[PDB]
Amino acid sequence: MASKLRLQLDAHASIHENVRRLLQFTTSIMEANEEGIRKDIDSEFLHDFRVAIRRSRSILRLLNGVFDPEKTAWMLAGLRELGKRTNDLRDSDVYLLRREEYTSLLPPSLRPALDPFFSDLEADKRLHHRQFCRYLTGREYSGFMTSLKEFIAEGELPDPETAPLAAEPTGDVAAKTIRKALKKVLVHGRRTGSETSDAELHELRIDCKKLRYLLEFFASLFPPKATAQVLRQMKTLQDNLGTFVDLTVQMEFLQSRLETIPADRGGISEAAAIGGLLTTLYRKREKVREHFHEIFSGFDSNETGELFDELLTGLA
Amino acid sequence: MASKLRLQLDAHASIHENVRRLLQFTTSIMEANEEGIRKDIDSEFLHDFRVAIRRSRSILRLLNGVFDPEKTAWMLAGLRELGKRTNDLRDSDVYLLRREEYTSLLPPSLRPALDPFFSDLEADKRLHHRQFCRYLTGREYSGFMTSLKEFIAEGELPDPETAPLAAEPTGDVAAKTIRKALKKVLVHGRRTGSETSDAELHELRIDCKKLRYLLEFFASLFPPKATAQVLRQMKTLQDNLGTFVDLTVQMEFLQSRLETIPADRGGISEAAAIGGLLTTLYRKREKVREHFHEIFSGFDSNETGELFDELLTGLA
Amino acid sequence: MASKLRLQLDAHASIHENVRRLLQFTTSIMEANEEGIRKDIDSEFLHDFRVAIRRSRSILRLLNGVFDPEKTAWMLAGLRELGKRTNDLRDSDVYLLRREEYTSLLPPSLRPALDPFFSDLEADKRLHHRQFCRYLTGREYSGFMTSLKEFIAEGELPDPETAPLAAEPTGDVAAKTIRKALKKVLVHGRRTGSETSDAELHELRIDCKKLRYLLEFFASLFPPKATAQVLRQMKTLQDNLGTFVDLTVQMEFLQSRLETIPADRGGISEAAAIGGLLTTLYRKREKVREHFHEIFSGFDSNETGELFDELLTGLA
Amino acid sequence: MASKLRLQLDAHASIHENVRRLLQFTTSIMEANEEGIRKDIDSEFLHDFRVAIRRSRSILRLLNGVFDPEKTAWMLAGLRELGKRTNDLRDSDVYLLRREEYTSLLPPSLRPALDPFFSDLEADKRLHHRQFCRYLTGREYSGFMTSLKEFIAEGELPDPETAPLAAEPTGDVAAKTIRKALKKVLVHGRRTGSETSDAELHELRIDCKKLRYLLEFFASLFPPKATAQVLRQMKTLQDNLGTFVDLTVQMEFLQSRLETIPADRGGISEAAAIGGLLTTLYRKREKVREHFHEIFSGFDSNETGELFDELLTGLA
Repeated sequence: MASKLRLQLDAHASIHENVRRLLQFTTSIMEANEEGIRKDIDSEFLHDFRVAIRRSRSILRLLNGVFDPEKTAWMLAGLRELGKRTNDLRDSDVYLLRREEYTSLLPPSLRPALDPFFSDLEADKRLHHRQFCRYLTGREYSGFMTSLKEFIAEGELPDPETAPLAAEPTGDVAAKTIRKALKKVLVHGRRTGSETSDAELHELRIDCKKLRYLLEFFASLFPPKATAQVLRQMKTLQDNLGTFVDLTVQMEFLQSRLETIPADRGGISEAAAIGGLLTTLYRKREKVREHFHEIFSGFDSNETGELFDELLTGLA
Repeated sequence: MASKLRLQLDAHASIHENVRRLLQFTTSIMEANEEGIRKDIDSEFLHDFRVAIRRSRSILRLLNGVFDPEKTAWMLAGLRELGKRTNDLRDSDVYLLRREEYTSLLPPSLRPALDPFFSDLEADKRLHHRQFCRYLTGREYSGFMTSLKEFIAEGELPDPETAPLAAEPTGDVAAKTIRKALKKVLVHGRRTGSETSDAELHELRIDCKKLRYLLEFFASLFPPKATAQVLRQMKTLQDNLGTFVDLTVQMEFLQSRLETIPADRGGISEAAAIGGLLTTLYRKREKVREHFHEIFSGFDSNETGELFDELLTGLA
Repeated sequence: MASKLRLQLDAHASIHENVRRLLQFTTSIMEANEEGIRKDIDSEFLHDFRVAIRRSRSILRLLNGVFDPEKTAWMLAGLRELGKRTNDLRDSDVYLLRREEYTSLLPPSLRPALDPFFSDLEADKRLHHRQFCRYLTGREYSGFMTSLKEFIAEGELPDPETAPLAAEPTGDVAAKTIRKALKKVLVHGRRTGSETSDAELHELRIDCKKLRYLLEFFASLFPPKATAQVLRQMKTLQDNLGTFVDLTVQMEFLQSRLETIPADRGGISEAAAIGGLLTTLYRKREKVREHFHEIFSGFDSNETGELFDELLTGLA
Repeated sequence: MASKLRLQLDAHASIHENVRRLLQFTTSIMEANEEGIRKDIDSEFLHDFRVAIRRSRSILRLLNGVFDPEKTAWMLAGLRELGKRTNDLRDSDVYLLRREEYTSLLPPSLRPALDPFFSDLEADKRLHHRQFCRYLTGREYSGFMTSLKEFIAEGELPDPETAPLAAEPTGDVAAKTIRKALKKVLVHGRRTGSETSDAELHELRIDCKKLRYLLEFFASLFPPKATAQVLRQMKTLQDNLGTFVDLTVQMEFLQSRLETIPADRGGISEAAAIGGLLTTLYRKREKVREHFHEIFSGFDSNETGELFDELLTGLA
């Protein structure tokens, strides 16, 4: 319930006012999810907490200059540290949720060796849940969140010589940053020759995310159909890049677990099961890679250019 | 924004009161989505409209006896007719959204023959959108929705001899129907021998949906972690059955389009492209079928039984 | 050059005479391949040596009763022992030949862990080659082969009360055993319901091999087109069963290697690579299993019945 | 029985003498297969006939200069025309043999539409068999084969100024052409960047075939183990290129049939079935393409260089 909600923004208000409203929104989502994290109700609470952090940090970087550099660095560092504090707990949840999926991919002879693997994930989950709850109930977290909400409540415009973007009308900044983000997707996707490297796809996934975040933040400035059509136009490409990277992340996680499997007889069976998963995910990922070129060429169309022009029409 | 929202229910109120609150909720979602359907903002509006209808009808059947038989039949028939009125428009949206996905599956030589296919879908979409908007702005729709909201606002309990379930406490009905729905999933899944037929999987998908709908309707009666854990336990199985049936539905749609392709030279190329999609979806669906047995056996576990017992503890 | 060569048989000679000509043929192929085995020229020499053994043993069992029971048991036991003596050497050759195939299936991160695996196979190959060459140059092998060629050169018919089939005309025995072998394929394939178990497919593969061996042994008794058409009719089914079992055998080999991987850190990486291969072969094998029912139903046709009738016409 | 047979060559005889022995061999295989083609016993007879033609033409081009230019052109043109005369008949046989394979790939709903497709192939087969038998029994074929065997029986060395290679010792020509063919595989495979184009793979398949043909022609000049090891080293790469091109050829055949399917209602169903096959073969071919880079890099190794050096040692 964090990526599905939109703000009502005034296109004529300063970008400073509207980014502060964004951060009031995302910090409210953070705090609203603490109780569910603490009570370990469901994995979705930590996920929305993380989504709010990630969108906050990404917009703060895209709109660098709306706030003073010191305050910007401070918000980015505290939010980065907070997100990193959730990584181990988030990993435990995600791979536990994949247990039956992963088990079904393997031969029957290799399925039992995953049981100790998942029991160890459950033990990790309890450890990292306790650790992150002490963090959440701690003064250092309380202090950062209190300072952050106080700062974003400060409506006075910053020094324009150190925060040059702050006083700019929201519509102007939206037009300029969305055009910039679109150009970055198109240029980078066109640069993607035949090699279709891991690095290129990883970057382009982030390029598309930045574009999406901007569209969702500024949605209320545009006719709703126009925003919705641009988001739809991006979806197949984003799904291809997202699955490619997600499979990469899963393979990186499983590879790191191989490095710390016990070097003994029970480890051998677990290693074979983990190798089976790595290999199957690898094969899946190469099929996804095979489709990237067509899907991007279909995105890089005249209709796509026209839809962004129709979106941004009448802005400067 | 219809499948993600939960009601606050009183476990001690009559089931009649709480099912009326369900229907006030689902009808409100219906009406809230009319404007977006009419303005053709995005496909999600019709989807949530349909989800609200489908969950309303399914709960009304699961809880047959909360309302008088004539009123029950009337609500089911009007909601069925309303849903069926959305089918053609919904199909146009869904297969248009699949355009780049479908195009990427085919050899380059067959991709161009899909362009007239999708232009014809777009023409269908405009036709069915105009037709469904005249329906939405019509007196017959207005009249049904007005009568339905008036009926669900009538708080007097019905004749217990013709609506025997109405006066029952909500907690009792929840316990009995969730246990019944769970038993139906387990029995039917165990009956699924090696043949793993289309009919068996289609039925079991509906069995799982009924169970899920009941859990989501009655969620607020239980500790949140307990509800969330039961829903998570079901997810991999539901995803397997859901993909199996969804691929079936897509194949049935593409098969019906083959029957009406023009019997001429341009039709030949389109038919080859449609055959390529049918065949590829078929191959995907058989791999999904291959995983059903393992995924169900993993669902049909002692932990699953224990979680439902913990969910329903203290109820009768 | 053992499975591709046919004998010229006289349909009116006794089956005893013609099975002795078969065994003179297969033993000649055995001896002709010794030099290439000894000089380790290529893997094909041991393969043809094994093919000749396997076809000899299988026909001896199918035509039980052409020879006295003691001589039959003696030939079967000596040929079985000889074949088993080639298994380790044959395995080394086969999996060494699969090295690049296997390496290409794995993620880059798992490919290096196969290098010690294949170096150990090469060491095994040299060991088992030396062992089997001492065997080949030994008196015990020389003695068995000398006794076997002397026995098959003995043209006197055996005691008909202990070898009741020996004096039967070749055409009669061909007709009866080919019809019996065909019925066994059809019955067993029809018994294969939806479970399509490993045991059923393993058996049916052998049923088809026995039928093929009989057709190839008795080929010269029939019009060449008729034999060739029956063999072609069987091919797709035999290829499906053959790949199914071959993948099973490869998985069994890789599973046995997992059991003896060192329980230490270098073993962990090798185990992951072996698990990746096992899993990928497993997935391939389930797709092959998925096609069995259609392929068998296509073999179990009226045309197939008619072709065998045309093959055997005029015989009793 | 044409690609499996080797000549005994004298390394010190002129290349002219030994290429004439090659052509006596390949023409003998051609004539030996006429009867089986005429009686339509099995598809293998036309296949070996074609293999003999293809290897004859390829060696004649690789060793251009062993014969006078006019005689070389004459042999190449007559052999090319003869091979082309077999193409339609060969296609009928090959796709008829694929009937059950192709049928098993398709959804049940599309399988019946292939029956008229294969009945039409059978009708084509009978047509092209009758046509090619009139050709085989004709004076024009008889005359060419008589002239060809007379020419290859002419042992006098040709004019060295117009056939400069003829008098060269066989060992020298073998060393030079095998080294040249190997370099051409390695250079072209290394030039294959990430694009891995259809053209590049098609060419490299032919590069590998030329190398293989030379090794098999000159096999008896080298220690048998050395030849066998070089052929084994090439096998996985040749299998990858061979499957890639074979799938391409099958797709080209099915694409050409789409162009001539009747533009009417029965054609629509057949087109969908053909499109399903095209698409499935396409997907298979892209997976094969995905493995090319690894398989080639494994072939392009130090061991491969060393094995060719050991093969050619002591030659100039």
